Amino acid sequence: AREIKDIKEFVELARRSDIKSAIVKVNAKVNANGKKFKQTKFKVRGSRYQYTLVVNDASKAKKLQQSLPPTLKITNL
Amino acid sequence: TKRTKKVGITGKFGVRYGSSLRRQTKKLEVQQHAKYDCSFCGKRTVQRGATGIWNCKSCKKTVAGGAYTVSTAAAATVRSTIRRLRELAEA
Amino acid sequence: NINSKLALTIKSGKYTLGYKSVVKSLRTGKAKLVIIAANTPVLRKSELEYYAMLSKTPVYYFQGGNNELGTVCGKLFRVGTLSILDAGDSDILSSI
Amino acid sequence: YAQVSKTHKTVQRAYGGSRCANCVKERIVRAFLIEEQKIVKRVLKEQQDKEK
Amino acid sequence: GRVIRNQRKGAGSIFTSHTRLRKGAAKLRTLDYAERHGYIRGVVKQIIHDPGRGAPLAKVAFRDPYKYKLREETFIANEGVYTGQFIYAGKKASLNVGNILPLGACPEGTIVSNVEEKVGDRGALGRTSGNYVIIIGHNPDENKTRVKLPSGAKKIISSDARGVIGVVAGGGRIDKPLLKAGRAFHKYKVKRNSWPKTRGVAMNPVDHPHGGGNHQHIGKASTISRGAVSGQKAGLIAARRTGLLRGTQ
RNA sequence: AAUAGGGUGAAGCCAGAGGAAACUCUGGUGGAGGCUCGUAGCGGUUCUGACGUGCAAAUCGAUCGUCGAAUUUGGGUAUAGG
RNA sequence: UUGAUUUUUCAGGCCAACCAUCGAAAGGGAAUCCGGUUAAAAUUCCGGAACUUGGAUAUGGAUUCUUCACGGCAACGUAACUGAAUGUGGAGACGUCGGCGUGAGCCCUGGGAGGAGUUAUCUUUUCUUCUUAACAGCUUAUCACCCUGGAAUUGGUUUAUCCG
RNA sequence: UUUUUACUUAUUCAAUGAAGCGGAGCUGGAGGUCAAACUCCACGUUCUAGCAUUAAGCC
Ligand SMILES: [Zn+2]
Repeated sequence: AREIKDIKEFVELARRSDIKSAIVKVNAKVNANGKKFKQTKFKVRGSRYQYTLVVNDASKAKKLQQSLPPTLKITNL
Repeated sequence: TKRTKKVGITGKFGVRYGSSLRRQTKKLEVQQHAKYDCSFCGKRTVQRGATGIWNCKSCKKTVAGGAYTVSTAAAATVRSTIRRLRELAEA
Repeated sequence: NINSKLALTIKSGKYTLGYKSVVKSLRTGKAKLVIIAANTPVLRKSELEYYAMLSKTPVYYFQGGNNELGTVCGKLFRVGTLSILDAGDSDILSSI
Repeated sequence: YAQVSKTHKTVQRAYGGSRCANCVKERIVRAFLIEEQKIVKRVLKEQQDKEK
Repeated sequence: GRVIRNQRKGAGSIFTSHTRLRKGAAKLRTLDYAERHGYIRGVVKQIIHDPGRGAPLAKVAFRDPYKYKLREETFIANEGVYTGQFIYAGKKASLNVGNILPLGACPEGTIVSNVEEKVGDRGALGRTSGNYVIIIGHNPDENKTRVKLPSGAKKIISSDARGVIGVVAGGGRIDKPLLKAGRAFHKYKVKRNSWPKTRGVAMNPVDHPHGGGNHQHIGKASTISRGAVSGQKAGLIAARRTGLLRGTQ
């Protein structure tokens, strides 16, 4: 499994022709220097690797989710 | 302090094998564990590997020597004998 | 005799001890003489005298090793080669 | 080693993944100095091939 | 009686030499055109320990005169030979320690080792540590050279036979006592199965001609004829004399 | 492939003390040895113990030897009846 | 081994020291892990996540008008970044012991969040859960090496005195 | 018939991936040259742990 850091690279990767499905995982975390925040992991399943993008911003996650290709099957966990 | 009066390196053998054999061992075993001056780099870093093999830690030169000394007296004589006979042939 | 001349240069004149200092002094043209110990490796020796050929510097071949070359210079360490920058009260340059 | 890229198995120099830096340096200097002396021994030989 | 321990060694079942750790056969180069007419130069790469041998071996790399290839030779290291030394072999090689020269090219008194009995056999005489061959004289009309072997024997060899200048390295090995049965065990662990030795006088009459008796004793003269047969040659075979050697021989 | 834990304390090295020199003494450090006490292990001393139609065609118990090497051991392999 | 030839013919170019074969389920050796599952199988099944070897093969990137890339004084760095015959090396690949150092697992222990036990008395108590695989990326080291500089009032330095 | 030593092809020993053998001739260094150039020797590698392979050149 490979982690993706660049959000722009992730959207270009999610529209690759071999991408079967996607996973949106929500983790209720806390930074211990504040209070609860909602982390989101976007996971793209390619032929060889699963690619994960960690989005700690609860608003950038929602914008990113609607920026994925509409054809991908998305599982919400 | 001085730990042993006379056995020295052969004190590892205890009381065994006979005193004459242990003092005969001591002479040649001090020589084989000594550090010798390197004729190549000038440092005193030459130690024995196996018999006849003497390596320098510094310059990594290996020279063929004696069983327990870097040079035997017989080899030193041959070195001068060969040197002398070489001069006459080459004038 | 040259040992006495070399000892005087160390006492009164200018010099560098060591291979790296000698090569720098040949590059800068500050060397008057290069002295090489007998047990110096030939590759290092044949390179020092190539530097001296380019630099037009005489080379003196010491007869002893780097242990004996060091003690002539009054040092408690080994000197494989040295360069004379300024022969002072001595006359080593006129004899070599 | 068969399944890794070439930059992992070599160094960008002569004898890169085979010899160390100091051993390559000694080869270069030895090659230059010895071949320079080969010319000197040749011209000197030609000096003794016309007067002796 | 029974087949005695002398005779069981020829079958060579458990009496072959332990040769796993040996570093190759020590030989001179094959006598070729370069050695017959000029000299060839090699460089000492290694000086190594050969298990079962007192003398260290030298690995010397030569160029092949006819194809692009390196040839590694296994020489017996003479004392004073060092790694990186240039070794010269041939008729025109100079008289320096480690060089391989024909016997006729060496003046009288030259100390030489790994000498060829016959031209091209690649070394037979004076190969053990501390040993050497002295050149006594030459007979140029017959192309022969007189040498003295480590045993004190005088031999006449072809002047084309080769030898290596110097003394075999590793000498003085015998000066130190072994002090232990374990030291002899380790000595023969990489040579062959010849240690330890049971005395034949301590066996039974089946095992040895010396076995048996109500005291341990040989019973008959232990000097045995040269014409005796296998199973009889136990003791001093063809002994010209016996007893403590007194005076010169 | 396997081999607790201790004792002793060889070379080498550091420091101090004494001496004109040749050299000597002391305190540490170090960790040698087919060294040593002693487990596992390997062996098999004595009880001339048990048993002796046995648990066993050689075992059982205590006692004992040795226990870092000429050590112990699996597998592969070689040697075959005068 | 190539250029092939479709002419199913070839043209050649290199070499043939050595090289039948058998011989290890403890030597050498390409590549997999976790969770779950059976009455009985599991590194084999299920779920997920990887890897190696062989083959085919396109796209992107890279490179070329100074044709087969740039940077760094250097040790060397990188996403790539021609290379036949032949040759030279390296890895495979190597005893044993001693102390020292680092890591991992285990042992020990504090706080907190749970569960169980003791509770005539005492015990903020006794026991227990609090875990993280192969694999991918970045970072991380003794040793070794490079540049600078030129050292006696010798200095650095290990438990073990070696280095300049 | 016996003794000795000459030959090499039988036979025997050894080596090599059967690489340079034997004779002669080119080139120098020499003999003192007393015809006329005869005889002898050599005939590309030695401060250095580099390199040498798949012919350039001339006709
Ligand atoms: Zn050295």
